[PDB]
Amino acid sequence: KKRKRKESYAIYIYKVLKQVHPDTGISSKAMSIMNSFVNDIFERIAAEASRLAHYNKRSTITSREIQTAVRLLLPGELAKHAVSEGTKAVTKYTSSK
Amino acid sequence: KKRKRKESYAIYIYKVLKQVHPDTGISSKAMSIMNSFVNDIFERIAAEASRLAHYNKRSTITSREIQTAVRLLLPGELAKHAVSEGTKAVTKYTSSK
Amino acid sequence: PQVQFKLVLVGDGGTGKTTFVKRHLTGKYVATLGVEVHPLVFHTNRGPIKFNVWDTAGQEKFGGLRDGYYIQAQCAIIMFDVTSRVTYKNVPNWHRDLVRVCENIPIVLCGNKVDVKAKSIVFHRKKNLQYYDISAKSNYNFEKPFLWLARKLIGDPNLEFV
Amino acid sequence: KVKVSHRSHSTEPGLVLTLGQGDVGQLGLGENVMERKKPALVSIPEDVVQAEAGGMHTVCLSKSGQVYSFGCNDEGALGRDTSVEGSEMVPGKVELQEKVVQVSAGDSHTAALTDDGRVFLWGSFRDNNGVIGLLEPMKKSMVPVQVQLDVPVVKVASGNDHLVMLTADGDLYTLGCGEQGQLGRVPELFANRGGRQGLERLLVPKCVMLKSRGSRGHVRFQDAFCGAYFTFAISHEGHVYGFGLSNYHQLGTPGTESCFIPQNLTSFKNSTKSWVGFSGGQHHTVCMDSEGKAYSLGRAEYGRLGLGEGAEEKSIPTLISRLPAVSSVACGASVGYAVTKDGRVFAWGMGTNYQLGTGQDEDAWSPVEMMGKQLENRVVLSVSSGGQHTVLLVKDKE
Amino acid sequence: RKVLRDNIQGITKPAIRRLARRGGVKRISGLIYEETRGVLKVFLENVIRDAVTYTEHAKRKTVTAMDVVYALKRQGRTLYGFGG
Amino acid sequence: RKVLRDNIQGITKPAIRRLARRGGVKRISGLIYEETRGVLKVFLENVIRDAVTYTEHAKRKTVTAMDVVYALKRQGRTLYGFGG
Amino acid sequence: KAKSRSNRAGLQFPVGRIHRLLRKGNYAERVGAGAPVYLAAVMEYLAAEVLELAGNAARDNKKTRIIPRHLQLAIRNDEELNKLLSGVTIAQGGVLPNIQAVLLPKK
Amino acid sequence: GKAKSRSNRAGLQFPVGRIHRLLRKGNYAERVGAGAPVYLAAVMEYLAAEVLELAGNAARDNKKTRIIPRHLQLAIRNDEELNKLLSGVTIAQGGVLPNIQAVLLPK
Amino acid sequence: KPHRYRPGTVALREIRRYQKSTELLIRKLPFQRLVREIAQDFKTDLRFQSSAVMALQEASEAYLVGLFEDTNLSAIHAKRVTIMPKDIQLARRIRGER
Amino acid sequence: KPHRYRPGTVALREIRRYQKSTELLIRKLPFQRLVREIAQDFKTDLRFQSSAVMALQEASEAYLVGLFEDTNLSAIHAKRVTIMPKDIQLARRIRGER
DNA sequence: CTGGAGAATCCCGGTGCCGAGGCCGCTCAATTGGTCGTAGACAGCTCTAGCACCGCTTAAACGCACGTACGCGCTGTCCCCCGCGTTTTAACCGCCAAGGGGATTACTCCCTAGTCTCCAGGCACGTGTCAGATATATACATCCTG
DNA sequence: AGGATGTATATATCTGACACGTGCCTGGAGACTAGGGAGTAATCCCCTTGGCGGTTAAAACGCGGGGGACAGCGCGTACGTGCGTTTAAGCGGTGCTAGAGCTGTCTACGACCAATTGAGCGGCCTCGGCACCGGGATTCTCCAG
Repeated sequence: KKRKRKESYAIYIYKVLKQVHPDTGISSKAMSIMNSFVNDIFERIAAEASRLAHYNKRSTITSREIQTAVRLLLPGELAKHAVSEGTKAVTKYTSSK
Repeated sequence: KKRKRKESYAIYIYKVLKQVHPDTGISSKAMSIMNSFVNDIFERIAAEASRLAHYNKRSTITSREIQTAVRLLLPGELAKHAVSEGTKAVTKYTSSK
Repeated sequence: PQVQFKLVLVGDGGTGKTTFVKRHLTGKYVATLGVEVHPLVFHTNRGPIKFNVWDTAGQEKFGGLRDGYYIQAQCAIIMFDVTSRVTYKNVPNWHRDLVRVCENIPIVLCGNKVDVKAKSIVFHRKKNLQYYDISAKSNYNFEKPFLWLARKLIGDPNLEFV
Repeated sequence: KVKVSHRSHSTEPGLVLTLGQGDVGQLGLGENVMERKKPALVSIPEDVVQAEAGGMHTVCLSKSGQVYSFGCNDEGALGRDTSVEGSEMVPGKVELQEKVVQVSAGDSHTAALTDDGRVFLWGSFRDNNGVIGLLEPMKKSMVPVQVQLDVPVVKVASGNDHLVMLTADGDLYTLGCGEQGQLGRVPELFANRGGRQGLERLLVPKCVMLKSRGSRGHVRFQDAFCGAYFTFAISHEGHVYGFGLSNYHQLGTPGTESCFIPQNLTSFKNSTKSWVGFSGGQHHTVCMDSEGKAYSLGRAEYGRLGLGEGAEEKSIPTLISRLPAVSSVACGASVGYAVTKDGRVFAWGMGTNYQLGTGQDEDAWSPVEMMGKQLENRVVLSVSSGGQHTVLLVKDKE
Repeated sequence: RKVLRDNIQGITKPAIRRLARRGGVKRISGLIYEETRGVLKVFLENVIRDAVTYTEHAKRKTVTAMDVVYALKRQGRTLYGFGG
Repeated sequence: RKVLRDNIQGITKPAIRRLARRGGVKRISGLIYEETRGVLKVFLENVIRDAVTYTEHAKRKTVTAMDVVYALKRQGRTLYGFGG
Repeated sequence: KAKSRSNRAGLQFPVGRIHRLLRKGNYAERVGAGAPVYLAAVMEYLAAEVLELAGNAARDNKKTRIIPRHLQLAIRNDEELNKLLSGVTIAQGGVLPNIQAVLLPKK
Repeated sequence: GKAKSRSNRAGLQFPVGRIHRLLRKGNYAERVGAGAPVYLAAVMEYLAAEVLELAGNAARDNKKTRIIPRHLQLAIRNDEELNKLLSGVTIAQGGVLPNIQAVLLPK
Repeated sequence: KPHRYRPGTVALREIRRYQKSTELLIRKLPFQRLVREIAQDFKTDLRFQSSAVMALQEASEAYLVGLFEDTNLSAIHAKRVTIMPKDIQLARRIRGER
Repeated sequence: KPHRYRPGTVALREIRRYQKSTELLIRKLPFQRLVREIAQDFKTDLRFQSSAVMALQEASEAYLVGLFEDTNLSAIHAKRVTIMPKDIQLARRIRGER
C-alpha cells in the first residue's frame, strides 16, 4: 500500500529552474524552502484578494482582485513585473479559449 | 426616504456599559472606537478559527475552534477569563434547548 | 450487566467536593443540568458499581431547574467543612429537598477537611443523617461514604469494596 | 463628633431567650444545651437591647454598649479569644472598647456599629468556592476591625455573605460575596471574585450606584435590609429596590434571573400603603407595611410564605391573613416570624429546626403563636432567626 | 486643477517639536526637523499608495476613510475611531 | 518520565558567543549571557505555548513541525524549509 | 413567542448577527451552533473589560462620560489589554504621561 | 481531441487547475473567476523565477552546480525588493550576509 | 533682572502639556496639502473625504510620536538628553523600517 | 615568547567564520532538553517530532542572531564596541518586545 | 616604516557515498461538455459632500538676541574581557529495542445548510435637557534668585 | 524667603451631543427536510523515546595583560527662552457639480454534475555533486629592529 498522495509545487519549481538555469540543480532542502515560499505567496495574494472582494461586497475573486493584491503586496518593480506577467498570461489564456 | 440600514455594535456596547457602569455614559467617538475594537476582535478570532479548521482539515468552525483561537490570541488572564465566559455562555445556551 | 447509579453531591463551596470526586476519578456530561458526570468506580465483591457523580455546584440554591437537580438522583452525599462549621447551615434544607423531590433516597453527611477534632463530635450525635469524617488530604475514610450508599441502594447489608 | 441614630436602633432593655439547634453554641446555654424546642432564658450579665442571630452564631448587644457574642468561632464570627474550650457556647464580652449601639450577624462575620458611626467588622466572607477574607483578600479578622469609611454609618444589615452599611446621608455600602448580585455593584462577568481586578473589588466598601434614578441626584435610601442572598433598600420616596437572588421570585420580580444591579420592584410599587420592614431566607421574603399587615412572597415550600396550606410560589406580595397587627417580621433560612403589636410572636415555615416555638417538628403553613413559660407575663420586643435557631428579646410585663 | 509643490515644509519646526514633547523629548537637535520630514514623507507615501490602490480597485475617485484604514491595517498600524 | 530542571544553563557561554559572532559582535560583556538566556527562555515559552495549543487542538500528543511553524507564523516569524 | 439566542445564552451581544457574519465571511464552509455563542461571549467580555477600565478612568478624571482619551488610558495602563492592542492607534487617544527620570531636574 | 492543460494555454509552468482548486476550496470567496488562477499562477511563477535566477547566480559564484538554502538566503537578502518582500521570513540553514560594522575593523 | 526660566524648564512643562492633551499637533491645512501633493503622484484628480485626511493625520501623528519615543530612548542610551538624526536612524533601523 | 594575537583579532576571525557558515550554533541536545523543560509547563508527557525541535532551534538562533545585530548597533550608537545588557534591553524595547 | 616568523586561510588534486535526477505504473484530479441561476455590468437618476473662493481675526510661526548647559574631545585609571594552554565534561554517533500514537478506513447519525413564514429587534428620524466647554476670579504649587 | 509665573479649583453659562422614544421593515427565530462531516472504533506501522558504550570536540578554568569603559575636566557653540513682527490657519459663509450610492434590467459566467484520461505522485535505481582527508601556497598579523 502506497502512502497518501501529498501535493507540492516541486515539479513546477524544477521546470522554472531549468528554464532560468538549464545546468543548475536544487537540493531537497532548498526545494522545500522554495515550496514554502510559493505557498506563502499564494496565501498572501489570495488573502488580500479575499479582503478586496469582501470590502467591495463582491462574491467573486476575479483577476482584477489578484492584480490589486499583487500591487498591494509586492514592492517596487517586483509588482510591476508581476502585473505584466499576469496580464500576459491572462491574455494568452483568453486568446486560446 | 430613509437611508439604507448600517449595522453596528453600538446598542450592545451601550448595554454592556450600563451593566458595568450604570451611571457613566459614552460619547460618539468612544462608541466608534469600541465598535472598531469589537470588530477587530471578531475578525481576529474568526480568522484564527478558520486557520485552525483548515490546518486540521475540518469544514466547520465549532466552539472548540473559537476557544483555541481565544487561547492563541488573548494574553494570559484575558484568555483564561474569556474562555471561562465563553464556556459559561455555551453551557447556558445548550441547557435552555 | 454493570450496576450503575446516579449520585448527587450537594454541599457548600470550598468543602473539598472537587478534590473529593477527583481522588476516586480513575482517569461525560449532564446536558439537562450543565455539570460533568464524574464516573467514580468501586468494584465491590457483589460486582462493579459506577457512581456517576454530578456536583450541583450550589445551583440547588442559586439555580432555576427546581426539581431537576435531584430528580435523576438515586443517592446523595451532603458534604461540609468541619473546620468551617458555617457550612452546616443548609444541611436540613438539602435533606428536606432531597426527601421531597426524590422521596426515600439514601443520604450521607460527610465531614471534610477534618484533620482538636472536638468540633466533629456534635454532628456524630445528630440522628437525622449519617455522619462520616472523610478528612481528605489523608485518605482517611474516602470510601466509607460511598460504601453506605451502595449498601442501601443495592440492598445488601454486607457489601464490601474490594 | 455626631452621634448616629436610626429607627432600627433598639434601646428597650430585655432578656434574651433562644430556641432551636445549638450544635455549635448558637443557643448560649453552654455545652449541656444543644436543642431547645421552646424559648429558654440566656444569662447575660447586663440587660440586652438587641439580640441578633447570624448563620451559626448569636450577638447580643447590651444597654451600656458592650457587644456580647456566642456561637461558632471557626472563621472568627465571635470576634473574641475563644481559645478556651467551651467559651464558644456561652456569651463572652467582645473586646471592643468603643460603645456599640447596633450589631448585625451574617453567616461567618459580624458587624458592630459604634455610637460615633464607625463599623467594626470581624469574621470572614464566604463565596461559593471558599473563604475570600474580610477586608484583605483571603485573610479573616479574628478581632474587631474598623471598616475604613469616609462617612458615618447609621445602620448595618448582614445577609449570609454580604454587609450592607447605610450611611447618615442615605448611601449604601456593600462588601462580601457578590456572586448572586447581592452587593448590587459587581456585574456577573466580574462576580466570580472580581475577575482580574481580584477580590479587592468584592471586599473594599463601595456605594451601590443606582443610576440617575433621582435625575441629577442618585436615590437616597432610608432603610436597608438583607435576606440570605438578596438586599432590599427602601428609598426615601418609599420605593423598594431589590438586588440579589430571585430564582424563586423572592425579590418580587416577574422572572427567575438574579438581579445584579438594583431593580425597582414593581410588585411592591404602591401608594395607599408603605413598606417599613423586610426579612428573607434563601428563597422567601416577609415584609410588613405601615398598616401593620404582614405579607410574604417567594418559594412556597414548607409554608415559608405563611399563606394557608396549599399555597403556591408567589411572585407578588401576598397577605398573611391569619396574623393580627404586626410590629416586626423576621425570617430564617426557611421560617418566618411576626411580632404582634401587643408583644406576642407568631411563627410559620419549616419546623424541623424546631424554630417555630410550637414544640413539634411539623411545618406550620399558617402562622401560629409561640408559647412557653418564658413568654408568659412577658412582651416580645424583637425576634431574629438564623439557619437553625431563633433568638428572642423579651421584657417583663408590668 | 493646480499642482501642489513643496508642502512638506508645511510640517513646521514648532509642529515637530510638539510631536517631540508628546514623545517625551526635552532637547531637540537642529537637524531633526529635516530628518523628521523625510520620515513623515516616506510613511505617507507608503500609506497613501495603498489607499489610492484600494480606491482604484473600488473604481472610485474619492479616497475614503475606510480606504485609509485598510491601508493602515495592511501595514500593522490598525486605526480605531474611523469606522474600521 | 523524570522532570527536567535547570536546562537554560545548557545554552553555554561559548554558544551565546557564537551567536554574537554571527551577529557581528566583537566584544561581549560578562553580564550578557544571563540576559541572553532570559530572552531565549521568554521567546521559547511564547513559541512553545502556541505550538502546544495547536497540538492540543488537533488532539495530538506529539508536537509536529507544522505546529511549530504555525506558532512562529502567527507571531510574525514565518519560517521556511519545514513545510507549509 | 420567538426567543432570542442572546437571551438564552445570557448575553447582551447578538448571537444571530454574529452567526450570520461567520456564515457570510468566508471563514469556513459550515458554522456550528455554539460558535456564535462562544464568540459573542468573548466579545462581550472583552468589551466589558475595556469599558470597566474606561469608566474608571472617566471617574478619576471626574467625567460622567467615556471619551477616547479614557479608552486610551484604560488600554495603556492595563498590561494585558496593552499587549492585546499593541499595534492599535486610538484616534484622539493621546499618550500616557511619561518623562524619563534622567530628563527631570536634579533636585 | 487530446485535452489541453490550462497551463499550456496560459503559457505557464505552474498548475492553473490546481491553483484554481485551491482558490475554490480555500474559503476566499463564494465564486472564483476563470482568469484569477491564471493570473495567480503567472505571478507565483514570476516570483519563483526571480528567486531561482538570483539563487543560481549565487551558486555559480560559490562554484556550486546546485542551489542550497545558503544561496536562497544570499539571493533574497542581497536583493532590495525580495528582501523587502520576505523581511519577516527566516530561511532554515540560510545564515546571514557577511557584514562587519566599520567601527569594529582594526586600525 | 527680567524673569527667565532656566533651559529645560519650559521643555518639561510642554512635555506635561502635550502628554495630557489629545489634540492633533500638526496644523490641518498644511497636512492636507501634503497629503494631496503625495497622492497626485499615484493618481490624478483625486478627491479626499474629510475623514480620510483626518485618519491619515491621526495615523501620522501617532507614528511620529512613537518614533520620537524610541528616538528619546536611543538618545538617553548614548548618555545624551538631545535627540539627533543618528537617534532616529537607530530607532528606524531597529524597528525594521527603511 | 609565545605568539599571541592582539585582543580582537580572533574575534574578527570568528565573526567572519560564523557569518559564512550556516551550521546551528547551539549544541543540539541541550536545546532539546530546554525545549522539553519549557513544554512540560504547558502539557505533561508531550512528544516532539525530530523536526519540531529543529524548527524551534532554527527560529531561536535566527531570533538571537537578529537580536545581537540590533544589540551591536545599540552598543556602537553609544560609542562602545562591547555589548552590554542595556544594549539588549534597548534593542528589545524599540522592537516592541518590552 | 620594514622584513622576517608564525598561524590561518585558500587553493588544490584524490576518493567515496549519498542525495538528486530520471524512469515507470497507477490513480485520482483536472479537463470537457452541458445546464441553470444569479452576480456583476451597465444605464439612469438623486442629491450628498467635496472642491473652490473670499473676508476677518488672531493664534501660530518666523526671525532674532543673549546666555548657558549640554555635546564632545582629550587624559587617566583600572579592571574586565580576549587570547592561549590545560583539564574535564558531555555532546555526538552508532546501534538496538519497545510502544505510543499518528495516519487511515468503515459506519452511523446527528448536526448544519437550505427554505418558507412570521414578526419583533434594531435601525433611521426626531426631540429634549443635561454634561461638558467656556470665561472669570482666585488660591496654590513651582521655579528663580537670593 | 520672597517675587513672578503657571496651573488647579471654584463658580457661571450656554450648546449641542447624548440618550431616549416612535415607526417601520427586513433579518432572525421557528419548523422542517436532506445529506455528509465527523465522532468512534479498529487497525497498522513508524518514529519517538530510552538506553548504552566510545571518541573526541567542546566546554570550563585559570593566567596574564592590554585596551576599552567610565570618570573627570575644559570649552565651544548650539539649543532654549523670550521678545517683537509677519503670515497663514481656522471659521463662517456661499455655491457648483462630481461622483458615491441606489435601483432596475440583462446576460454571460461560474457552480455543479457526470464521464474520461493523463499529470503528477510514490517508489525504485543510479552515478555525479559535493564533502572530506592530506599537502602545500599565499595572506595576514605581530613585533624586533
